[PDB]
Amino acid sequence: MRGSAHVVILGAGTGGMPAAYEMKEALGSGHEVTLISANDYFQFVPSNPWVGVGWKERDDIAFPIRHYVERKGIHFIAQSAEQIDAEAQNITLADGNTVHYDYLMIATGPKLAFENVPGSDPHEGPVQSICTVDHAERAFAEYQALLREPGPIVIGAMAGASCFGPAYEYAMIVASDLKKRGMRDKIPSFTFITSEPYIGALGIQGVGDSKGILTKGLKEEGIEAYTNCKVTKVEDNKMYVTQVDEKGETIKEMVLPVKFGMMIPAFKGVPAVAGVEGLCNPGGFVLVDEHQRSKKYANIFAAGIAIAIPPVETTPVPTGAPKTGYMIESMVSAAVHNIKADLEGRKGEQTMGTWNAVCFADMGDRGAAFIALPQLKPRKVDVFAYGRWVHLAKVAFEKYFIRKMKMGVSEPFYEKVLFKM
Amino acid sequence: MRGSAHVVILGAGTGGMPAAYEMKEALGSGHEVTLISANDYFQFVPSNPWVGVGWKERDDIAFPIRHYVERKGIHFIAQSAEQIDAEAQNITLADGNTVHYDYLMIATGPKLAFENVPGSDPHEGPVQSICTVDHAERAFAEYQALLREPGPIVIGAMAGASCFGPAYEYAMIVASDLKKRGMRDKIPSFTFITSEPYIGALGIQGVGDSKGILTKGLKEEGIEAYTNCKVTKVEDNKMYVTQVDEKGETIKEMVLPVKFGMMIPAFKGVPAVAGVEGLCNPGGFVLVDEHQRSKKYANIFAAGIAIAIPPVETTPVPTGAPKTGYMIESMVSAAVHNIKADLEGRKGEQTMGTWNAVCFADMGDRGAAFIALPQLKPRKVDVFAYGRWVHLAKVAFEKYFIRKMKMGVSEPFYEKVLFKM
Ligand SMILES: Cc1cc2nc3c(=O)[nH]c(=O)nc-3n(C[C@H](O)[C@H](O)[C@H](O)COP(=O)(O)OP(=O)(O)OC[C@H]3O[C@@H](n4cnc5c(N)ncnc54)[C@H](O)[C@@H]3O)c2cc1C
Ligand SMILES: Cc1cc2nc3c(=O)[nH]c(=O)nc-3n(C[C@H](O)[C@H](O)[C@H](O)COP(=O)(O)OP(=O)(O)OC[C@H]3O[C@@H](n4cnc5c(N)ncnc54)[C@H](O)[C@@H]3O)c2cc1C
Ligand SMILES: CCCCCCCCCCCCO[C@@H]1O[C@H](CO)[C@@H](O[C@H]2O[C@H](CO)[C@@H](O)[C@H](O)[C@H]2O)[C@H](O)[C@H]1O
Ligand SMILES: CCCCCCCCCCCCO[C@@H]1O[C@H](CO)[C@@H](O[C@H]2O[C@H](CO)[C@@H](O)[C@H](O)[C@H]2O)[C@H](O)[C@H]1O
Ligand SMILES: CCCCCCCCCCC1=C(C)C(=O)C(OC)=C(OC)C1=O
Ligand SMILES: CCCCCCCCCCC1=C(C)C(=O)C(OC)=C(OC)C1=O
Ligand SMILES: [S]
Ligand SMILES: [S]
Ligand SMILES: [S]
Ligand SMILES: [S]
Ligand SMILES: [S]
Ligand SMILES: [S]
Repeated sequence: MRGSAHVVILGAGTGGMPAAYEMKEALGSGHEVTLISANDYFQFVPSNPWVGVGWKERDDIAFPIRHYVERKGIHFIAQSAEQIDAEAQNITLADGNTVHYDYLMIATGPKLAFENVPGSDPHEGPVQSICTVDHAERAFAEYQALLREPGPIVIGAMAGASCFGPAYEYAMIVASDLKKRGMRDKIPSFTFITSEPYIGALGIQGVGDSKGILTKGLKEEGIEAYTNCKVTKVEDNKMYVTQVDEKGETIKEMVLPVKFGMMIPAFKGVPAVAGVEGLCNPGGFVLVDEHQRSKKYANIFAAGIAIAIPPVETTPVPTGAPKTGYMIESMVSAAVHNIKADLEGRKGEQTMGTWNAVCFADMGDRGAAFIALPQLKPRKVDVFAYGRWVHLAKVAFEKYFIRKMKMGVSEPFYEKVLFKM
Repeated sequence: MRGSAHVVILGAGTGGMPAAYEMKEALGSGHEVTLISANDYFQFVPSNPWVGVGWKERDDIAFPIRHYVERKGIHFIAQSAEQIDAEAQNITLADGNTVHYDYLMIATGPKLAFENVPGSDPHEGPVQSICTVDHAERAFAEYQALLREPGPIVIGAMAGASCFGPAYEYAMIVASDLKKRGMRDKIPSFTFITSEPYIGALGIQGVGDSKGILTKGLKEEGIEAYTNCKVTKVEDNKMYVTQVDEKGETIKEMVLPVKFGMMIPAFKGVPAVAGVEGLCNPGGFVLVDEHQRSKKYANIFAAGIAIAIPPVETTPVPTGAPKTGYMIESMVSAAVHNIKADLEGRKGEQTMGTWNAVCFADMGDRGAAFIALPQLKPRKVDVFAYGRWVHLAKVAFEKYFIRKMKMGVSEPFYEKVLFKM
């Protein structure tokens, strides 16, 4: 309302949860902050692959949101938005109720575009997903069924995927778990299928020796790897794969039987957001400026996977660059800062800063991680790390982030670089 | 004088030059700041190996100090201190003149302890040094003499050395330059001799895959490598080497003819500092507390290679951990802050922060670099990088640091991490 702006955060994920806390902290008691999300629980998504192989469980990585945000004076509505009317500034929820906003911050993350590959939906066939805890649990269930009746395994990443690390991680921990159960020899074939132009390209033209290290990794586990692939369909428990060369010319088609599979899907924007006229690009990602403000609606901001970021390269099979946590948090920070500025008469000048990608993968005893920035080469930082210390770092960070999500954020969040001072 | 403390910085190196600027900035016009150093010029020491192979020249990496510090109101005396009387607080210069201080900040760096290995002094035989520009020029001169009359090459690091990166860098660029001149095949043998327990230990138990990468590097250049070595003497143009196993038992002695050689020497504290009663450990390194304050004299502080840092491991042949630039600068910052606090009645609480090592080596087209912290494993960061981007980074940093040394520092110096914002 006038004099007392009502700010709505859509989506309680890696960007949205911090956003709700940071917004309430920035605005204070004279403004209503409302968090709206499709689930009543937060989940730490980097841990989903471990759930998918049975090394973690839901209770380890997920917790109900309501109590934690509400003790901070944030209103919480555990309902999916089905429609957004940007003219009236009304959000229609799944139950038919509608919520008005003065400012809207979209943090709705990815729509998992299984429809791109007919039959690839986890409820449609043997190719599963570890992108969410619901899917990871379903993946583990199918993994156990594999254990009862061993057959070919196929793991990898679809055309248009942008999040490749988890495919490599999952393949490695599946290989590892299989050996631990004394079952690895019962698997007739173990194949890795990716849209990357080469192993370890990772949607970012590689980082450090990611190519050499990931290639060696898969070879060590006896995993046969194919790049420049797209899957045209999953059908009759078979994966239909088309492989091209650099020039896009088909060099072979394959038909792979799949007893147990997991392919990272391509991401699009969620339908309620994509469905806002003039808001998004054709992929359904919010078109924003450097201040995280929508190009069309001055009072709509966005952060996280939901925003559109232009590609800097094009690969034989379409792939995308990932949007990762440190950069997501810089977007959230900018958006919060600039909404507050707006509320006080100014155009906020804060930006996301420099593009970067950071990822951590834990194989059990040892981890792998990378930092790349900026997006185009030659970079200012381009580093790949491996070792026990990396595993310890992931474990520590998960523990930290989950606690922060329960306790609340102020907060120039990454003061977790104080490990220097 | 009372009410107007006189602060003296001893040594105009990587720590001392920033220190003089930062001290004057912190204290202002009501206090005299005096910089005293053995040379009238600053040199960028990471570039010395390139001077040693003729890829850089003195004028590229060195410049006269006087004009630059004096325009900042800093007094400059281009004279070695020969004696320090900590009771009277008088420094006796080489010319007999004496300078009084109220606070003294020691930044005198290393004494190159050639005397540990009889015959190893650069003016005594064929084993040269690239630790200073004077030595690097002399090394290049001897390199050209090698070119006229090819013979065995021996490069590496003495027992007690703590700065290993430059030995690897120098060996690599020497190998590289030799091929460029079409002369590499004229060299009968090319040997790398180190006190490290293994190749790429680097006085810090390795970092990232430093062992694998450096081993492969030397092998590619046809350089034969020997670890766990100490040199007992250089004589008759031969290097006498003793090699032990893990337990310190001699497994062989070698006698290597040397036409052209370069061995990183062990570091001690400079004689004027070591000679202060109760100031230093037996190595001649200043015993300081966490605030960079001398344990004995409340008004003596120290930073850089000059301070004593306890070892965390012991290797078959004694080696030390390096003291590198980012940590040196944190020491300088702490010392400046705490001297100012003292001047204003308080005990400053600022510390060096977390131990870390950072190094950059440039091989011409591509660089190598590492970050390790803290000192003991498992670390929080333990990363090794290689590539063209690393070469570009070194070139950029050298250019930046030299400019800053001419323009002056305020300054939370490493805001050069703003490449993020
Ligand atoms: C398996 C996997 C591993 C990853 N590992 C890393 C890593 O090691 N490091 C790193 O920095 N990044 C990692 N990421 C990438 C990234 O950081 C995450 O995907 C992160 O969760 C994205 O944050 P987000 O806020 O944009 O989207 P999300 O975290 O997916 O949150 C989006 C949210 O909004 C909701 N929502 C969607 N539609 C609606 C609607 N119509 N109405 C209401 N709510 C809605 C969701 O239910 C959800 O809570 C990983 C991603 C995956 C899939
Ligand atoms: C070949 C080489 C390569 C290196 N590369 C790197 C790198 O890539 N990254 C990194 O972080 N570090 C690097 N270092 C390590 C380190 O950072 C440097 O050695 C650095 O110069 C040390 O700073 P300092 O102020 O302690 O000593 P120095 O820079 O040696 O300065 C000491 C100074 O005080 C003086 N002095 C000595 N005695 C007296 C006296 N009695 N009276 C007056 N003045 C005196 C000197 O003449 C000199 O100016 C390298 C070192 C070497 C030798
Ligand atoms: C987070 C994003 C990244 C993608 C997800 C994960 C990818 C899968 C990881 C495969 C790694 C397997 O292969 C592993 O790699 C490294 C090579 O650097 C080797 O390790 C080597 O370098 C490391 C340091 O980095 C040293 O500590 C080690 O002593 C050395 O042998 C391991 O001996 C090998 O077992
Ligand atoms: C600064 C402190 C370090 C010590 C000083 C310098 C040590 C000497 C460097 C020797 C390196 C030589 O060997 C070189 O190493 C790397 C291995 O990671 C290889 O490079 C490999 O990883 C890099 C990324 O890190 C990739 O970009 C590259 O495509 C891949 O092949 C090079 O193909 C090889 O030529
Ligand atoms: C120098 C520029 C890069 C700074 C990044 C520092 C690394 C800190 C942890 C990285 C991380 C982030 C940010 C993160 O958001 C995240 O969750 C999605 C992780 O997974 C466990 C991470 O490992
Ligand atoms: C995360 C903790 C480590 C931070 C270090 C950031 C790297 C910036 C440059 C490093 C560097 C420093 C500090 C430095 O002082 C120095 O000169 C001795 C270099 O040689 C060229 C360097 O490459
Ligand atoms: S990734
Ligand atoms: S590439
Ligand atoms: S990631
Ligand atoms: S080093
Ligand atoms: S070690
Ligand atoms: S270094």
